[PDB]
Amino acid sequence: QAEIEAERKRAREELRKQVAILAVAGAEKIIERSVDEAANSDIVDKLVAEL
Amino acid sequence: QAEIEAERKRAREELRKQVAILAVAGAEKIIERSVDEAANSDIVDKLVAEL
Amino acid sequence: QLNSTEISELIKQRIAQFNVVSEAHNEGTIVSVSDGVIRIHGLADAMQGEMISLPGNRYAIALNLERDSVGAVVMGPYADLAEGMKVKATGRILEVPVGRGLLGRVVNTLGAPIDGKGPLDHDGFSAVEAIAPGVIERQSVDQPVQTGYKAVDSMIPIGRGQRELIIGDRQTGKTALAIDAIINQRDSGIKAIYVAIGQKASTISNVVRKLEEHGALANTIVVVATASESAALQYLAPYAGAAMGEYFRDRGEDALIIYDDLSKQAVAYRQISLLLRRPPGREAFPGDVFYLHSRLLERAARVNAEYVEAFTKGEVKGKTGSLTALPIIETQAGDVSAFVPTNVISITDGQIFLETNLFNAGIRPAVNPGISVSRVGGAAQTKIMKKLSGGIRTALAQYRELAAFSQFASDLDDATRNQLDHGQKVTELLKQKQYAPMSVAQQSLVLFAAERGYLADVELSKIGSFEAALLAYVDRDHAPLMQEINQTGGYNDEIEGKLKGILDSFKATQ
Amino acid sequence: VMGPYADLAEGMKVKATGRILEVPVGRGLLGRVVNTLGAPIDGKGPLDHDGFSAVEAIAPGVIERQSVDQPVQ
Amino acid sequence: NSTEISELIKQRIAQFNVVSEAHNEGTIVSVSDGVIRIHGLADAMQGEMISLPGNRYAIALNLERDSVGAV
Amino acid sequence: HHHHHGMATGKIVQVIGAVVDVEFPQDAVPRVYDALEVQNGNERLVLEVQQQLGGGIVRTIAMGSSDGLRRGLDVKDLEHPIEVPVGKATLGRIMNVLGEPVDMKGEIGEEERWAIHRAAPSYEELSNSQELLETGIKVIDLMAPFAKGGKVGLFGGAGVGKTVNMMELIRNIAIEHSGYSVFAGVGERTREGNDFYHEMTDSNVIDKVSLVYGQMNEPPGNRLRVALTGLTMAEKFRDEGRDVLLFVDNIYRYTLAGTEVSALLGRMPSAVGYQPTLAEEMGVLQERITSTKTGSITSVQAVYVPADD
Amino acid sequence: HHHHHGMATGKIVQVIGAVVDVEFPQDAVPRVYDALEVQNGNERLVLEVQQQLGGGIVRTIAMGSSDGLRRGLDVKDLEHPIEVPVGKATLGRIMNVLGEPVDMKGEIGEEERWAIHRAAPSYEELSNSQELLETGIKVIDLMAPFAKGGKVGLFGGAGVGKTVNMMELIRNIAIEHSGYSVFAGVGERTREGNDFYHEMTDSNVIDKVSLVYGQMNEPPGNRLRVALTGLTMAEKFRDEGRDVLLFVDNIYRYTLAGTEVSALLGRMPSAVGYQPTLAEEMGVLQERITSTKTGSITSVQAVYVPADDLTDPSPATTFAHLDATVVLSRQIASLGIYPAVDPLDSTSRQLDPLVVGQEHYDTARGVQSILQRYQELKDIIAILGMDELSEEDKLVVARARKIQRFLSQPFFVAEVFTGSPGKYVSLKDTIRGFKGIMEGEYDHLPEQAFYMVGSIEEAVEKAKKL
Amino acid sequence: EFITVARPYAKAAFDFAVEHQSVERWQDMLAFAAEVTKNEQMAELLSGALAPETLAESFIAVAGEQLDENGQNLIRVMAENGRLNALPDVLEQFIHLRAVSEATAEVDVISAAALSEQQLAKISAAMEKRLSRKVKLNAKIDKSVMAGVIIRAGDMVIDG
Ligand SMILES: Nc1ncnc2c1ncn2[C@@H]1O[C@H](COP(=O)(O)OP(=O)(O)OP(=O)(O)O)[C@@H](O)[C@H]1O
Ligand SMILES: Nc1ncnc2c1ncn2[C@@H]1O[C@H](COP(=O)(O)OP(=O)(O)O)[C@@H](O)[C@H]1O
Repeated sequence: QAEIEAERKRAREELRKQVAILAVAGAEKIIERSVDEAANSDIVDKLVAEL
Repeated sequence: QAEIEAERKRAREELRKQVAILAVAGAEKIIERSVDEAANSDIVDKLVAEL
Repeated sequence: QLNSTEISELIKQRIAQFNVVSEAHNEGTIVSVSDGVIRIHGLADAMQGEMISLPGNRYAIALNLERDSVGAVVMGPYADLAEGMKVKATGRILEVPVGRGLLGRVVNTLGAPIDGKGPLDHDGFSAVEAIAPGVIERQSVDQPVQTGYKAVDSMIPIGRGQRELIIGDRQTGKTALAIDAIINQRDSGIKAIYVAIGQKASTISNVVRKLEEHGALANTIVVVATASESAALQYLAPYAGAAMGEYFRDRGEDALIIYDDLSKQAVAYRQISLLLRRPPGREAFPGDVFYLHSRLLERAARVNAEYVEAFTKGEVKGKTGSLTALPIIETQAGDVSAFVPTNVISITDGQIFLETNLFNAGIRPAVNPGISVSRVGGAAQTKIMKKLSGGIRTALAQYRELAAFSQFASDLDDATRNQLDHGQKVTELLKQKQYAPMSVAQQSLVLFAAERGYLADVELSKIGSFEAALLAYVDRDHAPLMQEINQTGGYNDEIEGKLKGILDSFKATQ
Repeated sequence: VMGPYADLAEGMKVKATGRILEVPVGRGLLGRVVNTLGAPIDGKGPLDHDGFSAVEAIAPGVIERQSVDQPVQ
Repeated sequence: NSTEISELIKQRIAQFNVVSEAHNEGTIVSVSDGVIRIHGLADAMQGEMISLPGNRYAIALNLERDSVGAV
Repeated sequence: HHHHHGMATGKIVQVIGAVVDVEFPQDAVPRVYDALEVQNGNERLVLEVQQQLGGGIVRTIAMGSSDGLRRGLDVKDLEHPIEVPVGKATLGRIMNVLGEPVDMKGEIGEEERWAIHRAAPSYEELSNSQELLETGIKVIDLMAPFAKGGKVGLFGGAGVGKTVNMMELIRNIAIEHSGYSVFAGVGERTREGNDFYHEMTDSNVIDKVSLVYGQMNEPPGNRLRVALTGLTMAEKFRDEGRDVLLFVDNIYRYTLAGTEVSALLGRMPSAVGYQPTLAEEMGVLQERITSTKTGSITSVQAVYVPADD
Repeated sequence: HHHHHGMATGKIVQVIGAVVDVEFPQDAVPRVYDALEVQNGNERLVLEVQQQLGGGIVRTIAMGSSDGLRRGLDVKDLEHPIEVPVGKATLGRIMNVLGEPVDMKGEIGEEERWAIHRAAPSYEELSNSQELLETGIKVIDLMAPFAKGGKVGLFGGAGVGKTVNMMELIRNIAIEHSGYSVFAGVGERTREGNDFYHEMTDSNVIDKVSLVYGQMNEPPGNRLRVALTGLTMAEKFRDEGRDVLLFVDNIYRYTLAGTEVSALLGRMPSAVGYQPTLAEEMGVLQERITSTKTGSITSVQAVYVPADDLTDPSPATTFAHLDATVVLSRQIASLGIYPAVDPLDSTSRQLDPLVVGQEHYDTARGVQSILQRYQELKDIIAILGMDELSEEDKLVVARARKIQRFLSQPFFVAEVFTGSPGKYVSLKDTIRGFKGIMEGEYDHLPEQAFYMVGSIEEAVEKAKKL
Repeated sequence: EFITVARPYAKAAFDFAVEHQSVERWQDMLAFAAEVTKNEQMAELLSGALAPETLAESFIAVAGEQLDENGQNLIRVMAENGRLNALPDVLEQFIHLRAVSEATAEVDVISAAALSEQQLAKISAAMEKRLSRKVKLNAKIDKSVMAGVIIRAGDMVIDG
C-alpha cells in the first residue's frame, strides 16, 4: 500500500505535469497572440541587427 | 489495501481542487513567461482570456 | 500547489535563453524509404555512423554513405511521414544517458521513458561501442557468488565476469529459469540488469508484479524490450544496454546482467540483412555474430587496480574493476550443433544445460547433469565448499552412469545397489523447490549430510525428506554459533570436530 | 505466343482485338470434336454455339448453393 | 560502366572523330589478381597467348566487346 | 480514406497483374497504408500499399481483378486510411471484406468507421489482475483452467464437430455473460460455411455474432488484409469495454499468404521461404490479443497443421 | 621510417563500411599491398591495399575503427608498402599486430624489417628427415609416430577441450623443450591469455620466446593481417635458427574473416558462402609453412572445425593441405572419457611398420581390428541386445569396453581440472601393454580399474584394491 | 537520374571546356542541347529507334546546326554510349561545373535568395547581409524566424 501511495505521488505529479504541458500549449497559443500583440517591423529590424 | 485506497482517491480529489485553483497561478506564470520569452517587447494589456 | 515551484524552476531552466546556427548546415532531403531505410540526401561529411535527428525526435541509423547519396534506418514508427523532407541530425551518434544515479527504473529500452516515472537523472550521453579493456589489466576474481539453489551452487562456483552459459528450452521454465536468483542476492554488492527479447506483456507484467514482491526492485534495473520492438531497438538493443555497466564497472565496480533469447536478434538482424540484400549464411546468417558476439560477448571483465587508476582517471586510484552478467541459450528441439549455438558455445567460458526429462519427469530441478559445465571452475569454492564438496561432480555421472545399468538382476550388491540408491535418494535430497532460497548454512547442512554419511543410510526416501526437514530445524535450536561460521569462510579441522560432535548429536532427533 | 510462332518476323506493325478470351458459348454445338483454340477439329465444317465467351470467371456466392443428394452411378 | 575512361574521353572527345590505329599492343586498364581489363592489340585471335612485362604471356577466351581482359 | 473531394489521378505506369505501378502528383503521396480508389469501367478500384518509389509512381496492389487496363490512368487518392463503418448492428449481420453486406444483404447500417490499422498497444494499460476465464467445461475447463483474454491453441479436427464445441461456446457466452464475440472463416471450403449458416439458424443464436468469411475463393491482398478487420471490429466491443474471444482460421494459410506476398513483394523470402519478416506479422497477430484493463480479448485458433513438422 | 614527407592524398570517395573507397592522384599508385598513412582526428590510420580500382580511387582495408569519419578526407602514404622490423630481441616482450610492444616494456627491437610476401624453397632446397618424437601421450605418441619438423594438425571445433585439449598440447609441448620455439594466438580469449602471461611470468620462460597475441574481439583488418605476422615472424628465425616449433590458432577465424570480406570486396562467395579464392588463400597459408635444408621448423595447428561437417570444404583444404592431424569423438568425450580423441579416426602417414617394426604395425593393426569388430557388432547388440552373444564375440566385447576403458591414464599437470595428478609414460611399458592386452593377459582384470589408470603394475596395485 | 554517371562525361566536359575554352560557346551548346532534348513529341520518337547512326543523324539533323565537330564526334560518344537519353542532367552538373570555378549564390534567409556571387563564406556572405539595405523585405521572414525561434522555444517547452 505504501508503495502504491508513492505511485500515486508519481502519477498525480505526472498529471500535474500534463496539465503543465497542455498548459504549456495554451500558453503557446497566447504567445501566438503575443505575436499578434506588440509585433513591429522594428523588432524584426532588431533581428536584422542580430546579423 | 482498500482502506489506504479510499483516502488515496480523496487526496486526489482535494488535489483537483488545488488544481483548478492553481489554474490562476498558472495563467499568471504563463503570461510572465510569454513576456520573458517574447524576448522582444513588453505589452501586458491584451487579455488572452484563457481558462 | 507544490509544483508551482517546479513551474518556477522550469522557468529558470527556460531562462537558459537561446541562440541559432546551421542555417543550411548539412540537411538534405531524404529521398525514399522503405521501413526506416531511405534514399537520403544532404549532410555529406558527417562522422561515420552519426545519429540523425528526426520527427518525433528520432535519430537515424545510416550505415552506408555512397559516393553519392546515403541511406539510413529509423527507430520508432516507420510510417510516420512522407519522404523528401530535410534532414535533422544529432551531433553525436551513440549518445545515451550516463551516470548510475538513476536506478531500478522502468525506461524504454531505447528511450528513457516508461511507466510510471519518466523523470530521471542522467550524467550524460553514452555509446555502446567500446574497445577491449587491457588484457594485461585484468583481475582474476575470487569473489564467489551464491546460487541459492541447493546443489546447483555445488555443481559450479561463481567468480565475477565469467561467460555464463545457461541452456534454455521451450516451455521449460526457461523463461522462468532461476532468473529469480537475484533474490539469492539479497545483498547484491553489484548491480544487475536483465534483458527480455521481444518479451510478452503478461510476462513483463508478472515480473513486475513479483518485482518488489521479493523486495527492492530498485536495487538494480533492467530495460524494456517487447515484441513490437524494432530491430533498431530489437536487433540493436542488448548491444545498446551494454554501456550502462560502465557506471559501476567503469566506476570500477563489478556489475551483473542477464540476457538471452538472443536468437531473436539473429533473424532480427537478418531481416536487417535482407535490407543489406547481402547473401546470408546458413539459417540466414552472417558472421556478424562474431562481430556482434565479439561486440556483444566481449564485455565482461575484472581488471587491474592501476588499470582502474586510469579508468578512474586516478580518481579511484586503481580500484579493481569487475563486471558480471548472465546469459542463457534457447533450445529449439534440443539439438547440439544448433549452428549459431555451436558458435556461441565456442565463445562461452561455461555451460549450463537442462535435462528435459527431469522437469518433464516433473523433477523440480531439470538441469542437465554434466551435459554442461563452467570451464572456469570452483576457484572460489569455500574451502568447505571447495574442500568437502567434491565427489558429486564426478560421482553424479557415476550414478547416472550407474543408472546406465539397465536394471539387471541383483548384482555387485552395495557396489551397485548402495551406489545407485545413495545416488537416487541423494537426488531427491538435492531437489530444491521453486521459490525456495538456499542458505549458506544450508550448504553446511548440505555438505554435512554425508561428510561421511553420519546419516547416509539412516532413513528411507520419504524418511529422507521428513528426517531432513527435521535436521535443518533441530539445528537452529541446536546452535546459534554457526552464524560466525556462517559469517566465517570455514573448513577448520577444529570446526570440523565441533561439527562432528554436533554431527552425531542429531541422533536425538528423528 | 499464339500458334505457329516460328514463321513470323518483327516490325510487323500491330493488329489489335478489343475482345479477349471469347469463344462461342451455347448448347448448340454439343458432342462435336474441337481443337483447343477452336471447335474446328471436328470434321464438321461449321459448329453452332450461341456466341463468344470469355475465360475470366467469377464464382457465385457460397451462400447460394444447392446441397445435392444426386447419387452418381 | 565499361566506358570509364573519361580522360581518354578527353582524348576521344574529339578523337571520336579520328582513330584508325591498330596496335599490336594496347594498354591494360586495370587488373585483379593477374586478370586485367585491357584495351589494345586491335587485331584479335581467339585464345592467343599475349606477351607481357617479363616473359609471361597471357590469354583470354571470352571475346569481350569493346574491351577485354585476361590473366 | 480521404475526406473526399478530388483526390486526383496519376497515370498507370507499368502493370503486371496486381503489380500496380502508377504515378501521382509530383508533390506528395499518402502512406502505404493510406490508399486511393479509381473507377475502372464498372467500378472504383483501390490498390494496397505502394511502397516507396519515384515520380509519384510507387508500387501497389489489390485483391480485386486487373482486367481491362489502361495505360494512362487516374486514381482519386484516399487519405486517412482504412476508415471502416462497423456498428454493433453487425452481430448476426454479414458483410463483405469491404463491409459489403455480402450475404443476402442485411443492409447493415453502421455509425462506426475506423481504420483497422489502429495500433493496440499501451504500456501499463491493461489491468494487472490476471483473471481466468470460467468456461463451465466439465473437463475442458475443469480438467483445465482458462484465463481471461487469453490466447488458446487448437488441436482436434475433422470429425470433431468442433461446431458442437462452438455452439457450446454460444450458449456459453450469452449464458455465461453478456459479452459476445464473433469469428470469421477465411480460405475455406464454402459448403462448410453455408452449412454453418444454416447451422446458425438451427443454432438460431447467430444474432450475437457475425462475420465476413474468406472461403479461399479470393485474392490474397484481401486475405492477408482480413485480420486487421476483425482487429478493429472486436476493437468495437473490447473498445466497448466489453470483453470477448473469437476463433481463428488456418494461420499457415495466413503466413504462407505472407510469402506469396513476398514473392509478390519480389522481396527475398524468409528461410524455408517464409515471409522474410513473417515473424513481424505474428507480432501484429499475437501482439493484437489482450485483455485490456477495461476489456478482455481472448481467442482460439486452428492453423493448417503442416505435416506435423 | 624516413619521411615520408608530403605525398598529399586521396580524398575519401565513398563510405562503404570498413571498405576503403577513396581517390588519389593519377600518378599516385600502390602495390596490391602498399603503405598509406592517414590521421584520424585521433590518429594516423592506414588502409591496406585495394586490389585495383581506378580514378586514384581504389579500395582498401583497415585494422582500425571506421566510424566517425568524414568523407573526402585526404590520405597520406608511406614508401615501404609493408615494413616489419625483424629482431631477435623480440623474445622478451610481445608486440601489437603493429608490433607495438604488447608488453609494457618498450622495446627498441631491431632495425631489420620484413614484409608480408615470402616465398618457398626450391624443389631441392628443403631437407627431408625421419627424426621423430615420443612422449607421455598415452596413444597418439604411441598410436602414432611424430617426425621432427612435423606440423601437427588439430581437429575439431572447440568445446572439445580444443582450448583444454589444446591445453594438453600445451602440456606435452610444455613437457618437452630441448630447444627454442615460439607459438602465439590470436582472435582468442584473455583469461587464457593473461593466465599464460602470469604463468609465463611464473614460468619465466619468456626469454626463450615472445609472441604477440591477437584478441578475439579484434577488428578484422588486423585478423587478416596476422598471417603475415606469422610468416615474417618465422623468416627471421628460419634464417636465424635452423630449427623452430610453434602452434596455430583459430584458423577457422582465418577462413572466417577471409570469406567475410570476400563479397564485401564485391565478390561472389565460394560455395556454402565460402570465399572464391579461399583455397588459393589456403595454399597460400599452408604454403607459408616450410622447413629447409638450411633450417627446418615444427609447429602444430588448429582451426575450429565448423560444426563437425566433415564435408566442410574448409575441412577439405584441411586434409588436403593437412600434414599431421588429430580427431576427437564427442561420443568419446560424451563417453565422459577425459582424453576424448577420435582414435579410430586419427592416422600417421609417418607410421611405417618397417619404421615401426612389425610389432608396432602389427599390434596397432590388431586393435584396429578389434575396433572394427566392436563397431561391427555394435549394431547387432543394439538391435538384439547381447542375449545371443557368440561366446568368442562376447569375450572380445569384454576386451573391448576394457580396451577403450584401458587407454586412459592420468597426467601430472592435469591435476588442475581434476585434482588427480598423473605421470609421464614410458613407451616400452606401453609395448608390454600391447602384449598383455593382446593376451588379455590379466583375465580377472577389473574394467573400471583400467580407465584413467596407471601401468599394469599400477593397475595391478589398483587391482589389489581395485 | 544516375547523374553521378555524369562525371566521366561531365568531367571531360569542363576539361574540354577548359581546353576548348568554349564554356561561353560550350555553354551555348548545352543550352541548345537541353532545349533539343526537351522535345516531347520528339521524345516519344526519341527512344523509338535502334540504329544509333539514325539518331545522330536525325537528331543532329533537325537540330539547327548549333553543333560542334568535337560535339559531333562526342555526341556520337553519348549515342554510342546510348546513355545520351538523360543528358540534360549534366547541364545542372555543368552549372556546378561552370559554377565550380569561381562562383557564388545564396539561400534565402526567410525571404528570397540573393544568389549573390560572394566567395567568402560568412564574409562575402556577411557583405551581403550588411548589404541589406535590402533590409526592407518581409517575404514571410517574420513568421519564419519568429516561428522558428518559437520552434526552438516550444522545443524547450517540450524540454520543459
Ligand atoms: N523444475 C521446476 N520446478 C518448479 N517450477 C518449474 C520447474 N520447471 C518449470 N517450472 C515452472 O515453469 C513455470 C514457467 O516456466 P516458463 O514460463 O519459463 O516455461 P518457459 O521457460 O517460459 O518456456 P521456456 O522454457 O521456453 O522459456 C514457472 O512457474 C516455473 O516455476
Ligand atoms: N582430458 C580431459 N579431461 C577432461 N576435460 C577435458 C580434457 N580435455 C579438455 N577438457 C575439457 O574441455 C573443456 C572445454 O575447455 P576448452 O578447451 O575451451 O574446450 P574448447 O577449447 O574445445 O572450447 C574444459 O572445461 C576441459 O575440462
